[PDB]
Amino acid sequence: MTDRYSFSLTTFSPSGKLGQIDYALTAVKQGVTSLGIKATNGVVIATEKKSSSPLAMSETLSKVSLLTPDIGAVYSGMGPDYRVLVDKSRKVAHTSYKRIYGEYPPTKLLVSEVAKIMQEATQSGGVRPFGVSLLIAGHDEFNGFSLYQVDPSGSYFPWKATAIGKGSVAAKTFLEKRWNDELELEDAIHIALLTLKESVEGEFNGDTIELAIIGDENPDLLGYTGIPTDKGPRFRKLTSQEINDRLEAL
Amino acid sequence: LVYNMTSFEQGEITFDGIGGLTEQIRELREVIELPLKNPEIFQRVGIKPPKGVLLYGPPGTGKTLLAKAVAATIGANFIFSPASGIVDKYIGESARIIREMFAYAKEHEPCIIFMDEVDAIGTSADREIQRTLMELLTQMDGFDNLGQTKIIMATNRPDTLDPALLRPGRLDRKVEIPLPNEAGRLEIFKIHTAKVKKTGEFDFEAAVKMSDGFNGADIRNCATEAGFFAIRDDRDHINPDDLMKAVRKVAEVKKLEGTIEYQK
Amino acid sequence: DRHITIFSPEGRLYQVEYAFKATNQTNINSLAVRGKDCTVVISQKKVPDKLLDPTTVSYIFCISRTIGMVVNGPIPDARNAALRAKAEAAEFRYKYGYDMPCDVLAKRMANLSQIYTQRAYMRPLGVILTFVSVDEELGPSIYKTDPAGYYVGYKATATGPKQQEITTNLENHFKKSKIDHINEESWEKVVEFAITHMIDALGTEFSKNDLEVGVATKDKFFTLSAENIEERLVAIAEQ
Amino acid sequence: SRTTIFSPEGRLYQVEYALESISHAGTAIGIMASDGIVLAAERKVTSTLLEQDTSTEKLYKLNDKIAVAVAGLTADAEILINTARIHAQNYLKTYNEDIPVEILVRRLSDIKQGYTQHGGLRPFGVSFIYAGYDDRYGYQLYTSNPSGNYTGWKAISVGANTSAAQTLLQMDYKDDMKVDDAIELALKTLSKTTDSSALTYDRLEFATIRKGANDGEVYQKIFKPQEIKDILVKTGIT
Amino acid sequence: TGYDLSNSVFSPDGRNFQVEYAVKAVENGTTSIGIKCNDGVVFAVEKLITSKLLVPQKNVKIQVVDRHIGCVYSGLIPDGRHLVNRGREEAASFKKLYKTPIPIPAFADRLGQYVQAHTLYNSVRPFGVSTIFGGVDKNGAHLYMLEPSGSYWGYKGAATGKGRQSAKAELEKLVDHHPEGLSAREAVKQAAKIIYLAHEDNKEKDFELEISWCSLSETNGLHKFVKGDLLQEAIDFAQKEIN
Amino acid sequence: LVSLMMVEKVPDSTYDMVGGLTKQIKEIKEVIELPVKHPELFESLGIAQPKGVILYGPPGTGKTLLARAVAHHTDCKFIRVSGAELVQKYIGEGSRMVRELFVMAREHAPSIIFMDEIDSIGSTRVEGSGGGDSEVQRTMLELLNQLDGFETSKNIKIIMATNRLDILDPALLRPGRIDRKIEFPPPSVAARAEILRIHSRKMNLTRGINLRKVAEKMNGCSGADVKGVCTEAGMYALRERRIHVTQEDFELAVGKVMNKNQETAISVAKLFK
Amino acid sequence: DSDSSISVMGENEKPDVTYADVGGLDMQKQEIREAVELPLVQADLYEQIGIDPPRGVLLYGPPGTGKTMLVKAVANSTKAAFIRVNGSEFVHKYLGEGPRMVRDVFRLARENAPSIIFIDEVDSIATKRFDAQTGSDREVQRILIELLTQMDGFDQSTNVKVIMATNRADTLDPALLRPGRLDRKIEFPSLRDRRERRLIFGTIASKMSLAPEADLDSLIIRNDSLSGAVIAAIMQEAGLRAVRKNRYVILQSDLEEAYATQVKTDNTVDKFDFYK
Ligand SMILES: Nc1ncnc2c1ncn2[C@@H]1O[C@H](COP(=O)(O)OP(=O)(O)OP(=O)(O)O)[C@@H](O)[C@H]1O
Ligand SMILES: Nc1ncnc2c1ncn2[C@@H]1O[C@H](COP(=O)(O)OP(=O)(O)OP(=O)(O)O)[C@@H](O)[C@H]1O
Ligand SMILES: Nc1ncnc2c1ncn2[C@@H]1O[C@H](COP(=O)(O)OP(=O)(O)O)[C@@H](O)[C@H]1O
Repeated sequence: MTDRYSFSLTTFSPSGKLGQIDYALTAVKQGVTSLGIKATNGVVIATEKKSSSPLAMSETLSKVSLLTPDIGAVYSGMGPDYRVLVDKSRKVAHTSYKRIYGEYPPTKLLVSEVAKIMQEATQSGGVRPFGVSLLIAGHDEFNGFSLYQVDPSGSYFPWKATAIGKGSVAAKTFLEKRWNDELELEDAIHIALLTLKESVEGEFNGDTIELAIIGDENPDLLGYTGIPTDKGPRFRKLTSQEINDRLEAL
Repeated sequence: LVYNMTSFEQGEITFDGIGGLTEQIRELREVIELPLKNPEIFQRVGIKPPKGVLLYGPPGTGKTLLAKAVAATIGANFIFSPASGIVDKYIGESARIIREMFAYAKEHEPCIIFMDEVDAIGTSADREIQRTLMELLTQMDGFDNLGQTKIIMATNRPDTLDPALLRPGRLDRKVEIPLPNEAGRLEIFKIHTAKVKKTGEFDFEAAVKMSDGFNGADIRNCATEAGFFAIRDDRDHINPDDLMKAVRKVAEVKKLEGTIEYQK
Repeated sequence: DRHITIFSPEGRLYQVEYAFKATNQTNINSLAVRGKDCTVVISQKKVPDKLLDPTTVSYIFCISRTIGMVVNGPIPDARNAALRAKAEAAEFRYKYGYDMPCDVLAKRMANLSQIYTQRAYMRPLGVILTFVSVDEELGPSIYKTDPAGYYVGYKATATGPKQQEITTNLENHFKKSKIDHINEESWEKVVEFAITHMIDALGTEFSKNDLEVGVATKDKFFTLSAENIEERLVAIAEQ
Repeated sequence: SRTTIFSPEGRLYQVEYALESISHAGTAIGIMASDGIVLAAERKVTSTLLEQDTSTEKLYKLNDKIAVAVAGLTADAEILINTARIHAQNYLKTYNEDIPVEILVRRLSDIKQGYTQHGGLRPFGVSFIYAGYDDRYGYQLYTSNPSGNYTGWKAISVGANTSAAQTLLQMDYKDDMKVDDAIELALKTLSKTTDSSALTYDRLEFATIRKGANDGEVYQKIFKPQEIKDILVKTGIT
Repeated sequence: TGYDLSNSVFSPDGRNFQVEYAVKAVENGTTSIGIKCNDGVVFAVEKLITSKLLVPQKNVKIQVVDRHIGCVYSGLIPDGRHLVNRGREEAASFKKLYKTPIPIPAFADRLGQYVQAHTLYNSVRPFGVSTIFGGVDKNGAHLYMLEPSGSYWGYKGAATGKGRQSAKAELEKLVDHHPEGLSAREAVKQAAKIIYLAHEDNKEKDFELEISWCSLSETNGLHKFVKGDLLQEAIDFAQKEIN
Repeated sequence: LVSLMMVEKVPDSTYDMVGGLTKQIKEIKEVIELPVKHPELFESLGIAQPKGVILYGPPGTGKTLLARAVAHHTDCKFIRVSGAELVQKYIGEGSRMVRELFVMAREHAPSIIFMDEIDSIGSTRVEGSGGGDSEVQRTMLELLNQLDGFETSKNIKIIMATNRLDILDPALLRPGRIDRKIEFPPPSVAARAEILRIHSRKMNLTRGINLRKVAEKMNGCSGADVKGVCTEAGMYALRERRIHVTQEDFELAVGKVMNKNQETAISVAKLFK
Repeated sequence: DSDSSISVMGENEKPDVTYADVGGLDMQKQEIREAVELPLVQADLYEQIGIDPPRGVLLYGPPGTGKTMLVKAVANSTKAAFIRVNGSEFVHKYLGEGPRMVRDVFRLARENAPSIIFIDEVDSIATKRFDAQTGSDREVQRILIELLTQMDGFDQSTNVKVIMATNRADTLDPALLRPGRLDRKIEFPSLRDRRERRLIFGTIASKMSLAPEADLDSLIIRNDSLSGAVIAAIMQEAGLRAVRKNRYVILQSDLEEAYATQVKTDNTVDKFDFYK
């Protein structure tokens, strides 16, 4: 019971080049492919669940996660450096904002409250960074949709569309064709899947890969009734079947 | 002078000396039948031969013994050439000697060549040595023809290197051999009890009973271990309780330096 | 780089790939399945000397009247995980008024392993685990852990140095009857399938003492003793 | 590399890398007339799909008399503003007057060497531009660096060839050089130093200060895309 | 090579060799055993003399932790004594609780994780000791040994020091001869045999013996060292087994 | 050895094959031309007919291709080492050749030398790691500036050269040991204009030709690219069986440079703005 | 001149491969002979147009992929000189063996007017620029620069323009490749070739044999990881089975296992062990 590693684990280069994050962003690429696109009607994300054995479930693993009733997120790279991060954000949306202004926050203010710990993983002592760069979706009645990519250094890009991982640049070479402005959502799944078909060698079934979306108000989820005022959970995930119903429909 | 390598061939010796895991023993022989005795078949199909092969088995399992037997089957010159043995601080001395190796080799075919411990094969020094690994692999099937001269790499560290194994069309028959069961352990005593006296009974039941992890070398050393102090009995046969007085400690040195053995 | 939990030059963690291999010190294999309304778990029990009290030897623990777990690793490293389990059940129900599930409690101890990879005062643990329980909301289930945090369920699984010898042997089975878990009710009459499969696939024959057993009965977990096993072994009288 | 200690001959191992590292970063300039202020920055990237429209990155504000610019990490600077913002309004609940700058920086950057001085922690990969006004010293302009030493100026650059770019202001700047007579120097100061002479309104970011409102009020005016897009034509690019 | 320099640095083999060096430190120490009799346990130890100037019978190496326990060790004299001073208060903070004596599984469950804690960190020394303990609870008899990697298993007998190879095979030669049950008094004879039988690795030097047992029968399952003719009865006997 | 020596077989180049380069000849000929053209003129003052000079600049230039033509229109000799051939896998071979080198030019005052590369004789440091090459840089510089070099500097000017500048020994340069240096930069656009006029002299009473319409577009560094695009432009005409050629067939040849002008992929790392 | 470090290769001792042993690859095989085979003959046209003959190439792409297969069918159809070399002989144990020989190398070519050469691989030689850290490496870069001046330093036209084979083409020490030093650079891809996989998968089947009880061009339909050097390696293994059982020509059930008999090792904890 004694702490003596309180130095920084971080190191300057001669020419900037902070070392042990620049090595980190290999594993983010070594990890799986995953993406995210918006449109005025709604927003989408997706990944590919690489079930190792023929034994493991995919129900137990959340390669997609809920943040609030109006947000989702997704990663590539490492998992255990993702699972922890959710709860340390969920506990923050309340313990700084949500129990203090009532309403849940807009999307970016949350993002100020994940980089503000991701940063502390580096400039502090006795620690490493999370080998993860993840993605957020946006909604609010005062600023609208958005995506926001983050990264272990502490930055956060905004976007209109992007993707990451072992097939990233090819997608970024692709989607700059597919994207445009005149966009609903029901179209966006074709391109999103059609993208994510080319960058795979294994099976391509609905019970293999999970994704989720940003729909509109869905009070059936809300559980209770009577108040016409409330805005239900815009966030939502899909099932096994509804994936395949798209796939047959190609 | 590499006679020191290539001079262990002339005396004909049986391929029968090892039972092992026969299906693998069926593999390398049948696939190397072809150039010698029935080369008609490659012609009737018109398909290239196996451009050399390798294997894997963990240490001390007759691997070199296995190789050293095959050359006497047909009349090659079985060489002996440790990987680490050809290791010099001089840069070109690495890549120069290998070229002279194939040189004398192709100077004498139909013959045979062998390697074992090649598993060793951005920094400053390392940027030159990969070229050696990049050279020789080229010298397999880069530009030249190879008539009747082949090679095996037979290591004990099967995490050797991705690229030599990354494209297994260069090499093929990337085989494995694991360690015995009773299935294997039992019959191995038959050759090792060949030229020695013994009582006569189904004494080897202890063999399947214990020895679950030994290899062939030590059980052979266990045989002679029993015979040493079996002369205090001095009898004109030998008893299986005899060996039992030393099977323990041989495992206690087999205990010493526990090392793992994965196959790949 | 090769002594601590920083990110590698390329970006793996050399101090962690070791730890998986720190398990395999024992030459031991264990197994996990799902019953119909029950479960099963087993492992070798080696005893290479004469003087022990195998009353004492064990890897299979008891955490509630509900659940259990197993280990294939150094037991000293295990016990620190073993103790921290009993704690982290209590503090759950004391705060909420009901027993500790598995899916959660792995999701705790999987969170825990991460902050042994994210700091450097700590030695990680060279073990892995296979928790077992019934669930009044989820049914028979298990969950596995690595020392990093990768935890996932398994319809049935096993572990040890010799996963390849059997893990293929099981996948061949479900491609012969094709359901998740077995179509047999009593736990007593399905453990036979386990021990039928070990020795046959690639395993070696066993005796009375050679094995140990756990069962997550409905509202009950508990081990088994000698004749309780010998009887269940003599099911082979018919097959 | 043991941030505390010095060289064998009176220098430091790290920090000379830092203000040399930041040279890799973008550009941020800042000038002053006797009439008004201009600022500019070229975003490190100007690809097309992403939200360069509302991308408020290089230029933040602190209160209703001040604006800055940024150069360095996205994050290690992103915290100082949340810090220093508080030290502004926490000046006010004591005193209720507006804040001057000459207290701020002198009472801010001393945090910097506080991490050079001890803890073994790295310094901050950041430098700033400053801008604002008090009623006692008129218009103002300041800068900083990871050391802490701050310098008043009339016009400054940072980043890529700032030493080169600072020349470009040397001959052309005028004492009474008005705003609309000085604004064009900025993007012209950037119209040369650019890597991509192919220039886009998207790629940069902009800000202003004036005293536009009568009764001596001011304006923390910040400029949107299509405005500066049309301003760009005024000097006659296309 | 380069990984064998400090605590908590695993190997490619999957180990920390440093504690495996500790095993050779405890290898450099005195002989010591303790036997699971039919109703309790026994303790006996080697205690070598350098000069006559060392007094006999004022320098015990057994330690007591509480009434119903005896514990010994071998190797590092101080370090094996520290955790006793941890032991002597722990169970005292357990009889504090439900007002009953402490079990033996309670002991190792409250020790065998302790020394582990001195192998997690890069700031401490693994307890280079092997250690024994025993005694009685409501349940009956018990016995255990420790090794510096935290491990421990319930034995019928144990041994340490450089009295390993003699006793281990000897107890293999004992147990089959007498598995039916060995009462307390009788093992006090047969134990002290072994130490006279095991000094032959170090018969350059001399010593004198020290014994303790505890019986549910005799001493109400309390701990009680030997001091009397009963000891002298055994040394008169144990010479014959080596005679 | 005289293989290194100058040639009765001079190359056939010229310093009017060399468009865009207009000023440098005036800035560097005179040290090589004038006071050796007129030592009595220089000796009217006689300040110091300096030692050699140096030229730095990237590839893409033809610093070589400049140095091929200067050996025409000389009045002097122009020897060549075939750079770095002087060294061998021994020690004693170094200094003797350098001893042989100077004397080979002492006998010819109106005569000079050529290096191309001094990247291999640069930045000597030694603590056990180094090499004999460092031994030879001294003695040449020693016999450059010593009791026996100024008599060469009475007889001689010389030149060195490379493509990477600041990666060598500053202890080499006593300015005066090298009295002048110069940049051979990449060209201007309009400097590029007269280039393609040189090499594409193959049009066949054609028309609609706008030679200015290519350095219209370029942002490169080399002038040789004017040839690399030109030389493969005719390849199109060469394959399609029509000897003739035009602008557009000549223009998409930059598509080969569509790689070069765009091969430099870019990182997305917004660690710092 | 003897210069016994490389002899005239292919006077009578040569390999025997053909152009047509390849499948497609005409997306690159066209241009190369558009600057190799013709300058043997139509040199007058290059005098009619083109101030110099476009020549000098850097062939690249991932290795074990198709590069060296093409290098030498041309060797079968030169009617001129040709030389091989191990592409790291220049790393001699002592110094100077290269600079003494490389100057004698092109000495072989200039006498052997005209000719061509090639190289195995230069991955060890690609080195843009270092600070001088030790002579242990600086004997590399000095060879590289000397190679360059030996290529177009002074001798201009009578020489032969040459190749550059590799295993990567981004580490290449620049200032080597130039519009004048090379004037050409080519490669070929690895991604799926529906146009080329559809024919190369059985271009060798003409060289091979088959008695179709069914259709065997269906593994081509199964596009996951279309490669370039495996796709003949498989039947280089699959054919060893009918013979293994005395079967005279294979069947289509014999090879589908032979496809997967090359196990693709998609499951390997060596991938699972590192990040997580
Ligand atoms: N203005 C020009 N006039 C003539 N040739 C030019 C001109 N600009 C470029 N070149 C061409 O550039 C080529 C050589 O220039 P570059 O600087 O790229 O290499 P180099 O000078 O030969 O290399 P090094 O100086 O390292 O030996 C020649 O083929 C030459 O034709
Ligand atoms: N179209 C083809 N025809 C015949 N063989 C082929 C073809 N494509 C690939 N191969 C075979 O694949 C093997 C490996 O490919 P190859 O050696 O050409 O790659 P490479 O880029 O030349 O690698 P290296 O440069 O290291 O030799 C060769 O032996 C070759 O026979
Ligand atoms: N499969 C086997 N059957 C019988 N004996 C074996 C077998 N494998 C090994 N041996 C014995 O073990 C020894 C192996 O020695 P050697 O071949 O020199 O080492 P390696 O196995 O590493 O090549 C031989 O003496 C041989 O008799």
